[PDB]
Amino acid sequence: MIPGEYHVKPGQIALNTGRATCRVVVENHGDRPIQVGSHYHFAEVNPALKFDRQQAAGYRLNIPAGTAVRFEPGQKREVELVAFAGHRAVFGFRGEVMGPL
Amino acid sequence: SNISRQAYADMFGPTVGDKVRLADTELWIEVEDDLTTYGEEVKFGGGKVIRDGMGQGQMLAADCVDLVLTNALIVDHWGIVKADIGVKDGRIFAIGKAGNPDIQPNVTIPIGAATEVIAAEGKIVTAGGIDTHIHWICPQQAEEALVSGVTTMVGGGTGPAAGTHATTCTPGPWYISRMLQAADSLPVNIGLLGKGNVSQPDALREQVAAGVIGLKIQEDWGATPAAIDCALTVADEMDIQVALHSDTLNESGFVEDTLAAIGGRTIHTFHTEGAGGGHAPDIITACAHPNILPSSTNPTLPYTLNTIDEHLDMLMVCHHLDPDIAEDVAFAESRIRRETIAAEDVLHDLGAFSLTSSDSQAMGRVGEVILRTWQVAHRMKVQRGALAEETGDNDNFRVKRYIAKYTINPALTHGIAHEVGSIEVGKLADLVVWSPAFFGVKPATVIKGGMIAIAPMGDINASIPTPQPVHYRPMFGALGSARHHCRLTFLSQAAAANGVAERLNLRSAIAVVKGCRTVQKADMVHNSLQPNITVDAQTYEVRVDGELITSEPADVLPMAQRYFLF
Amino acid sequence: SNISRQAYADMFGPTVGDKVRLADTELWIEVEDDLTTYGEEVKFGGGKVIRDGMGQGQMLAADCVDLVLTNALIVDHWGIVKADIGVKDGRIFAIGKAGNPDIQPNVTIPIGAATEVIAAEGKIVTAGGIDTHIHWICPQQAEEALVSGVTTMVGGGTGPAAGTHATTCTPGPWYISRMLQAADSLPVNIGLLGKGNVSQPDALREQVAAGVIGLKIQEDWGATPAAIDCALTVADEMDIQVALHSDTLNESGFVEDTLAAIGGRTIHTFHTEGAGGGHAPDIITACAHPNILPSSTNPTLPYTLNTIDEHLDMLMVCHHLDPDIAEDVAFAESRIRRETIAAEDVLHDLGAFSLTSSDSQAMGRVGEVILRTWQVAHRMKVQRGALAEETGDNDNFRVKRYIAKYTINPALTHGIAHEVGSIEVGKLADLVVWSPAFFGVKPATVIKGGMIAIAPMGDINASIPTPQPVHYRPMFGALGSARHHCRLTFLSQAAAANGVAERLNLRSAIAVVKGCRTVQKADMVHNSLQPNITVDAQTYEVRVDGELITSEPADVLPMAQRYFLF
Amino acid sequence: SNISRQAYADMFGPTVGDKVRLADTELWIEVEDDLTTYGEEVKFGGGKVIRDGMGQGQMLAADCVDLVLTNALIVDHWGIVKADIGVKDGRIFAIGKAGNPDIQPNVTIPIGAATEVIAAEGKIVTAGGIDTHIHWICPQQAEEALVSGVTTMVGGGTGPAAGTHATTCTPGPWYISRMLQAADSLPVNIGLLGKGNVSQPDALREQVAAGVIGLKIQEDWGATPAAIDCALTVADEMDIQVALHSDTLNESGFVEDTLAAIGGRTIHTFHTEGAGGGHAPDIITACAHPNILPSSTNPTLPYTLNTIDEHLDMLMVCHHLDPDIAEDVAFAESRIRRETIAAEDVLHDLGAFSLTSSDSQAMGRVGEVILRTWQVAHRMKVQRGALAEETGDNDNFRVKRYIAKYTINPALTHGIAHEVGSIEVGKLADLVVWSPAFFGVKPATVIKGGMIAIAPMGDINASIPTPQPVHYRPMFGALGSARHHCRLTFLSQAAAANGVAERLNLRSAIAVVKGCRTVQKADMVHNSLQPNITVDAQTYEVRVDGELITSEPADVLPMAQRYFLF
Amino acid sequence: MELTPREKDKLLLFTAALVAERRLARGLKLNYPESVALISAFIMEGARDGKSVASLMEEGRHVLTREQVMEGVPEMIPDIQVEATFPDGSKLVTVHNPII
Amino acid sequence: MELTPREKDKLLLFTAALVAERRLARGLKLNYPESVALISAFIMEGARDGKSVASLMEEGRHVLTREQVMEGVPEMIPDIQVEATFPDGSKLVTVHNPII
Ligand code: NI
Ligand code: NI
Ligand code: NI
Ligand code: NI
Ligand code: NI
Ligand code: NI
Repeated sequence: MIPGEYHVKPGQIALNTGRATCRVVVENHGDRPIQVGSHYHFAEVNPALKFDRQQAAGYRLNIPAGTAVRFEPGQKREVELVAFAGHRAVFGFRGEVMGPL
Repeated sequence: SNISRQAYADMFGPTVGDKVRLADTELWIEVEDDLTTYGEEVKFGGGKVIRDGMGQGQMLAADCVDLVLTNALIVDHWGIVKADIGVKDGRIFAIGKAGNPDIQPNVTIPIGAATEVIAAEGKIVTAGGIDTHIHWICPQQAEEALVSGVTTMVGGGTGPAAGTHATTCTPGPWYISRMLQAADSLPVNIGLLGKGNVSQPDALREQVAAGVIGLKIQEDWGATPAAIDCALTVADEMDIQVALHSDTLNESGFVEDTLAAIGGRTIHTFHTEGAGGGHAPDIITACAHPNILPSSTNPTLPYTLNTIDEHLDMLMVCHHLDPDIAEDVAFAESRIRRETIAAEDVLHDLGAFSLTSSDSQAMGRVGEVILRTWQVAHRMKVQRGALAEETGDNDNFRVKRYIAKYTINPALTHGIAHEVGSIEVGKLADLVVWSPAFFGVKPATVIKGGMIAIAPMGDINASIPTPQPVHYRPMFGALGSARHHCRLTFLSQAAAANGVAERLNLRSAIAVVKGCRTVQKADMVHNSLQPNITVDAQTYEVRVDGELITSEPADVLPMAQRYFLF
Repeated sequence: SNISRQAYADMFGPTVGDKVRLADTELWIEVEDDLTTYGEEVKFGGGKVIRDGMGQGQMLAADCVDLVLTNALIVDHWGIVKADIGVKDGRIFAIGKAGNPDIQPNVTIPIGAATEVIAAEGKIVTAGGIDTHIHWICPQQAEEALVSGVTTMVGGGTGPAAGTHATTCTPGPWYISRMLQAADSLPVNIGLLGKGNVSQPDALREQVAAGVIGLKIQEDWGATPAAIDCALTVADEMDIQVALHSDTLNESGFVEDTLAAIGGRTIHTFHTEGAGGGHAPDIITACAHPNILPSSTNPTLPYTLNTIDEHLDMLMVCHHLDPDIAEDVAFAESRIRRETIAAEDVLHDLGAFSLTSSDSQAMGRVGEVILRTWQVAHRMKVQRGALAEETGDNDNFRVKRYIAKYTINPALTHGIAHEVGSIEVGKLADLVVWSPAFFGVKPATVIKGGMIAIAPMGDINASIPTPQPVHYRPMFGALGSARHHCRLTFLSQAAAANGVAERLNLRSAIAVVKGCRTVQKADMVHNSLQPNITVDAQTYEVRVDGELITSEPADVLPMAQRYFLF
Repeated sequence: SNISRQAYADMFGPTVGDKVRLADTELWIEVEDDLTTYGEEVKFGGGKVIRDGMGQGQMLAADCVDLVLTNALIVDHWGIVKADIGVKDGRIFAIGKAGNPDIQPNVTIPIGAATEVIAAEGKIVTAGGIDTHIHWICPQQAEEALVSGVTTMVGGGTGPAAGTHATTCTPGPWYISRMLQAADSLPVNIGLLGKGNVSQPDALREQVAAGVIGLKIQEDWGATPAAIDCALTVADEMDIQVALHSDTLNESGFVEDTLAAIGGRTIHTFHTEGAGGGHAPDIITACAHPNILPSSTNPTLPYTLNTIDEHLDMLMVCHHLDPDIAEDVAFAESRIRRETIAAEDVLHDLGAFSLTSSDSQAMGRVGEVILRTWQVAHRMKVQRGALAEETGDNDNFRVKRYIAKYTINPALTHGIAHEVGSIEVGKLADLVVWSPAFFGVKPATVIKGGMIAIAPMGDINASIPTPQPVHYRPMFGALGSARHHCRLTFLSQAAAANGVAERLNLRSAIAVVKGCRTVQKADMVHNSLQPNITVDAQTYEVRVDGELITSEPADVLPMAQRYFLF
Repeated sequence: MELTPREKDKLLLFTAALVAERRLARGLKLNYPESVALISAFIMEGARDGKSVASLMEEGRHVLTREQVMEGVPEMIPDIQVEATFPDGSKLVTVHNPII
Repeated sequence: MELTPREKDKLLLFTAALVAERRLARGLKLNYPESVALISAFIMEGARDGKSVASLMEEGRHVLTREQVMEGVPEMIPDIQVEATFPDGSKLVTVHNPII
């Protein structure tokens, strides 16, 4: 008996189902670490991260909401992205879109 | 992408199919539905989702909510679901999926720059409780009740005076006016009851026109057929509720005579079991009638080993009885019966009794309405097993039946359900956030009209709000003008029309009661049973359809010694 | 029907001929009269008298009282009688027989649906005390005084500042305005005193026009003949009172010179004995004059074993004196004299000294005015026996003489007796209910303007208000708008006329002072003695008509260690 | 006549040439000037100077001050001088020589009947502190800060909600309005900050028009270049200040990118060292720019043995990070660096960092801003010796440099220096009186707008205010209407124009912010250094002009265990 | 701890009892507040131990005797009442004529 | 003494700990508030003694064991946090899983 205990049923949850995804190789060319969040518009991340920005347009990291991927200096790795939904209007970040798409 | 259900539960709280134990009881609830889109849950913190352009949009204040409770597990009479809650203008805006429509799907609760966030993942959110049997013996009761999770208090009194010690009555225009003015200082919604014991209707109309939302008939002031009739007549006229504490002495007649005087008119019977007052020994038979809205006070909930022992002296002090006067002690003893006390618990489980209340400092504990309601539920599951209406391997229905007792039902009974009583769109945002381990005992946050009014708070000088000592302290929602904007003072339609608020210069938001005469037993959510109940005049045994209704006294109870320092 | 007097006393409290001991003192009071009709007493509770059609009538609110104190034993300057007390519109309606005229005889206080009940059987009820020597060093003093039974506080100050530490002065229009606004937050009636030490009348008129009801002359600001004359001239003009703390140093002249400067004009002499300040060593001779209203501060009341020992350092801290400066210590020592301290007690017993006060946190204890007054009475009975005016075997007259010292006399002296000071019809309902065993020490209930403002209260979550811990907590009469309606802020006639209340937006009820210049020693109730008193310049011995006036120091006192935790 | 300097010091406090140790530190201040005329000093008490015709004149209220602080030793950014302080209409009237011009020479501060006196001989008087990094997590913080000597609090929040736990943001018009109304109940001057994280300018303009005096950019809400630019644009338009907590994750770019986004526009960088948040690991390089006003939060001040150890868990709780999520812990660790923590102390000593703040209950201690600032000064003197600007054998300049950090500089940075920030003529009378032995730790008196708001107070029932227990209790300046008159609620020029005060019915005095966009590093009093600073990306070593900047951690600190019970 | 007002209120009673406990230890005859506090605290601990209301109503009458208190004190305390959390929840314990 | 609000607040914690201390002495299994109070007070005294934050973060995990508290209590206290005045000023002590 543990007060307020959970009885979680076993299994897994499939995240962001039915959405377009794509994988890209990213490399941190900066001398300081860079960490990216789950919903940040990937195409507008720190310029020190070298990758195909054109492909990442309208995409974010396909990871559990609230988590992040960290890139130490010189670190190269392949990440999976998932496309934005809703109105697919990008506002903010580095101010490169500021509108639909 | 995939994630295990356990990791998911740890991150965003439980989802569909997961079960949670309520505090240290044997009651388990199962998430019935989840309104989120897996992968799109909103979370606040460094590097999280709720950030500009991401989980937070570009909309102006008018197009977004003021407050959002993320990943909340709602427990209400209509369901036990996982969802985000949006609050706007101090009221419940929506229950659904929060976020930014610019990049997220299915957003029904828009988050913008004008939105504050309360993280409810792993927490249970319920509506604020409503106690309708308050004796205004002292103002300190308000804070005690608020801390327990009760946000609305209906009752009567003028302070620690003899009349108030025994009855829930605010006698006359002068006292009614003074108490209405004093109400502005308390962090809970308030509605007052006047003294209904009189056979001259004008004496009652004055009180209603002064501001009371109901009239209390108490035997200490004379619960005679003439007084009862007079009060009910005025009630039908002015759309206010009548609360009854019948003639225990059987002086003017027996229970059937009182029922005859009521004549099928809507009435709320206080402490229907009897210990708190009422025709000895069969006032409990009142729950069989369609026009009766029956409630229980909390000392008898639930039936335990020490229950009987503590009652005699409690009774005497409350009603100003003399232990040296034989007739005074005999009448006290006639009110305490193991038989009716045991049956009351079962009647609640069956839905024959629709409300739970305190009877604050007058044979009742103001901070124990919610706590005791859940102890009864626990004891009933332990003794009777699953309810007939229960589906699945959980106690979802029993939970819904019991939560309705101190939320929606009290609101319906007193004509305030249009403002409070449940987590529904348009209602005042009176919400209580609980950690599963402390559910019904000690809340994590108490929100009054959209603002946190009280919550546990650690060292004020600490680097974070969590260091010890952690104890309940009033927040901004309980301060001066902010408080006035986040609380409601209920008035009768007559008082509101006469401009009582402007005359007394009441500063809080005003709400009017309505629908008090049309409510009946059939309207009590999950508690509409009208049993063919009888009480043996000599043995006091309670029977429903000839079957004996009884239960066993608890030796130990959950939500007790594991949580309190004293 | 018949009933034994003992059973009767236990049920309705004592009646004509019965005696009651005041707390643990040797003072006994005897019920002089009973205004009831035996058999028709009103009692509240289950199955009692005050019920519809019975002890409660059918009259509308306008035709009945708001509150009734049943079976109260009144102790006031005019008598010690048993009666019911009726309160209506926050004021004393009547003293007589309560009930329902429909079925009861001799009812003078009608009880109806709009009537609240306070059971006073077995209790003693007195008027709220009035302390006229308050140093507003901190706001907490108000609650301390209220708890002791003092409902009106007159004094001056701006907070813990040097000037206020030593004097009862609220200097100038700005501070006066700020303090008047702050007064709305305190649960006691308040009247302010300005700084009267100046030789320019206009500087004084400004303060009076600003709101003060009196002017304080203190030696620390220069109690010179010129300043005294200036203040008295303005006082005669604006109908306000002057309080004096004379020139201890004899710097500008001796006591006779100060008396000459006063020129027969009405004046209230603070701490007339001398320890608290005044011409050394004969300021006490002031009580011989007709225009002097003499009072005592409480540290010297009564003369005990430890009295002298505690005074030196108390003196120094209060008046900002330096113990290293010889002249500062010499002047402190010249104020402490066993001779005058001993005589003061006797002079009170004889009625030569008419008032008692505190001198809060400036050589006086704010919560001990009432307590110490009764200790003096006790010690005087013990040493001097019965008073010459005493009739019967009781201390009724001595009690009346002493209660007048902190009730009616202070009210008369400051021109507020038309509002408060005694239990008389038309006066504000400031009443204190006491249990005989705790009389003068710890009250059962403190009523401000018709509402209970503070009272001992037990466990807030308890089933009744009596469980421990029981300690004083503020009630509804001390909350926001209710408080404003139940308290009074006294203003000078000039301030009231200039619209000061509207300008400062004061929210409490306003009362104006009047009759300050016409009151004289002969008007002090039971304390109008003008003795032919002298003080020996070398020995400091006090003599009245050549007889030496003295007393013995108490080693132990009642109303002390049996009641307090610390 | 002559008097020894020691006797003089004991009587009127120290004079020109005398030195005083600040609390138990190694910091010594030397009286630079004395504005008195030897022999004409004013002193209050029995037989002292301030008396009618003597040290007190015959002038009307309009021609004299309301309050005078006698013989005060002022410590302010402009000097450490001995003088009398005059206060009139709640504001600083003059700094000079008080008395009566009728008989005394060089009187610049006239004392009359309308003047109250506060004896400051032997005491140090400073301006009230200004904390600009307040998280309104709970209202209790106000009293804690007031007790420490802070009289103005700028920040944001809505109570104990997730958003407020991590950020100083009051999100949107509704919450802004509620908090402005709640502010009237707090005894400190208040200014609010809205949520500046959005890329739509209108969403920001709404908040400013609603009442906020600044906008907070926090990384938890997304500190992206787009959001930063948007906020600065609105700031330049509406004359409000921007506070920044940069992108620690380097997600949107590095420190240089953020600096680029700012584009030379005025901005206040919170916790510039980094631990409290900011580009890892070089946000500290921001102090090199002319448009940056850099401040420090207090947990890292000063560098001690236990500093590093306590930070990890503090960080996690504040920002809602999960210790089980590797990326969450990695990002927490990247913020805690011994290198930058050590350098910060030295940078303050050099004047590169201009302000000190708390970051109340969100990685900061609300009652320790002043205390910790002096501990840094002490540790720096101990390690680095005298400053280059220091003249004479004293620490006068270092003291001036450090006091400016929590007084005038915070005021200049947020555009409120026209109202508060220093002891200068015309400014609001927010003053703190200290006993040298308790300087910076526990004040003797805290004055808000001319009235004592809080101070240590002994036994309320005592014969004097000094007997134990002595603890801080609220005074008249913190009561109802008096409080409203003695405090200020700062509004944006837009809000003031739109009539927000009248609409919300705010009762306190209103003040408007201005000059937020024109202030630059060169304007920071005694703290205008713009060092050529660099941070090694791998080692985190801080260097100024190639020289390594570092310091040693303290094992024991003054103003700690000798003063606190816990 | 998340202490509610009632829990904090009880801490006041506990502390008052500590004062009485130490004075009784010195051999002093207890006064009114000291006696009430001592007996009340005793009952609260009894509840924590799990004793029944019935047991405590009796045991509470044997904490202090007439010879351990000042004159008049027994008569000033016709009864003592206090509530505490028993294994079965909050209950009221009323001790009549506790000092004999 | 010139006690600030925070000092007075800590007095509440100290008193709560005295209650727990005496019950543990009786041999009772401590409940939720009692356990939190006891461990917290221990840490405060440690700070007064001059122990380091690092030392206390470890020592605090050995004040109470699973067998000295009621069932469920260890799980109700994932950590305990308290601040006190160390020789080098106020510091935060966080004890993870204090009861094992
Ligand atoms: Ni009842
Ligand atoms: Ni009731
Ligand atoms: Ni005096
Ligand atoms: Ni005085
Ligand atoms: Ni920050
Ligand atoms: Ni912050």
